[PDB]
Amino acid sequence: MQLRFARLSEHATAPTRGSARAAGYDLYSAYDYTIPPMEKAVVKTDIQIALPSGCYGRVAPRSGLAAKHFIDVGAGVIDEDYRGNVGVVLFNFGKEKFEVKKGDRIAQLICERIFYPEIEEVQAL
Amino acid sequence: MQLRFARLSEHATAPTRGSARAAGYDLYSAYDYTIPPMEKAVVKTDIQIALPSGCYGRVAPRSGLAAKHFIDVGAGVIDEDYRGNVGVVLFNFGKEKFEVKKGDRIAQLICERIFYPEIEEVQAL
Amino acid sequence: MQLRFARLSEHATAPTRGSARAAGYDLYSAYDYTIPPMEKAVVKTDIQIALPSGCYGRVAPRSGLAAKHFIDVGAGVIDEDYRGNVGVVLFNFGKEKFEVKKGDRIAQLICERIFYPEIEEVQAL
Ligand SMILES: CC(C)(CCCOCn1ccc(=O)[nH]c1=O)NS(=O)(=O)c1ccccc1
Ligand SMILES: CC(C)(CCCOCn1ccc(=O)[nH]c1=O)NS(=O)(=O)c1ccccc1
Ligand SMILES: CC(C)(CCCOCn1ccc(=O)[nH]c1=O)NS(=O)(=O)c1ccccc1
Ligand SMILES: [Mg+2]
Ligand SMILES: [Mg+2]
Ligand SMILES: [Mg+2]
Ligand SMILES: [Mg+2]
Ligand SMILES: [Mg+2]
Ligand SMILES: [Mg+2]
Repeated sequence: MQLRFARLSEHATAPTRGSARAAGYDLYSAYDYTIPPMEKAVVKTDIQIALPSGCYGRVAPRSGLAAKHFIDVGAGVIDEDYRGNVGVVLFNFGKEKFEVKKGDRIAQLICERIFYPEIEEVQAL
Repeated sequence: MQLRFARLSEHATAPTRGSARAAGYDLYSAYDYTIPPMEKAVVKTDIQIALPSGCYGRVAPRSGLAAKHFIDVGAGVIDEDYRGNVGVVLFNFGKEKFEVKKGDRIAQLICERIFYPEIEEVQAL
Repeated sequence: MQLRFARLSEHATAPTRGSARAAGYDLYSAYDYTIPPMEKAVVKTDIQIALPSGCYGRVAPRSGLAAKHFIDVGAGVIDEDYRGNVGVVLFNFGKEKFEVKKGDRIAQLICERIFYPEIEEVQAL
């Protein structure tokens, strides 16, 4: 039932959630990145996570980066069994480069509840 | 279990959902906006919402605006305890300006079920 | 319940999920498409789906197409009662054209659990 994580390097920061009813934990960059205009980057967090059973982890955008700096998050579907280093794919749609520094919050991680259905083909629904 | 909302000005339109089984309620703009090509705008609904317990409110794209006009929704994670004016971050990736008129539907609001886990750091998963 | 689907033409490919704990089933293009830089396309799968009760179907990005080729998915909210041809709205934000060949996996379908709340207006929350 808890979200567990481990730091893969000392550059990682433990994810935080200030409000008890916020949808997501903050994810912090482990490194500095410069993302030119209309360009993408995979920002490494250097953490691995073990999500609660019954959800996947969605890497979702922070609201202020989106509205103020035209930053979006691509990809974003972390499967329940993924134990690698969590990467945030950021898209910079703004006309200026966007700087990430180590320790900056750059996305949030949401435990999205889903079904894992078996699939069946039929002739017509 | 219901979704409650209040109008913050008389320009607001109550969200609607025509089908009992549609994923989202329609969100309507409270104002006119002109969003140039490759630009973004924060479109105010002038409503506040109180989402049902156990979900967050995802502001998600309308399907036709995306396929027909290349409009996408940025940000989009409204925490369950957010009581301010609901804003829709629209991105216009088309080659022509996109007009929003007051009263237009410009996104949909989905009650996405999530866990709110506690977090635990371990040395290694 | 299960996810049922039917092929609407012989060009469709049954969706697949390699891992038991992957969040989504891969969706396959039924046709070739060439998506120029900064353009979008509606890629038809020629399948119809019947999603389990209690979810909508989100068309979500494949992680590799996003990080390696700057491909994103627009629209993406398939209501639980939709019985038409599933279309994937791909956005190519890359500097080079992106080729979809028939039979290529171009998105994933996630059964995102949601509430279907009734709506109530109040004077102020
Ligand atoms: C094996 C792949 C496809 C996925 C590896 C990461 O899988 C987990 N995962 C999935 C989505 C995501 O956004 N972040 C993340 O950490 N490699 S990659 O294309 O280079 C890529 C790296 C980081 C983030 C997204 C994609
Ligand atoms: C305090 C902030 C970060 C968020 C205030 C709104 O938070 C609730 N919220 C969150 C996501 C969203 O898409 N819409 C919304 O109404 N301010 S802002 O950057 O200007 C911004 C306003 C509207 C939408 C997105 C961002
Ligand atoms: C009636 C419409 C609005 C929606 C018809 C498809 O509704 C189901 N649906 C919804 C979201 C989605 O991404 N794919 C999909 O198949 N027509 S359309 O704008 O041309 C469009 C077609 C395919 C995908 C997105 C949009
Ligand atoms: Mg170092
Ligand atoms: Mg700023
Ligand atoms: Mg997006
Ligand atoms: Mg139109
Ligand atoms: Mg969800
Ligand atoms: Mg490739």
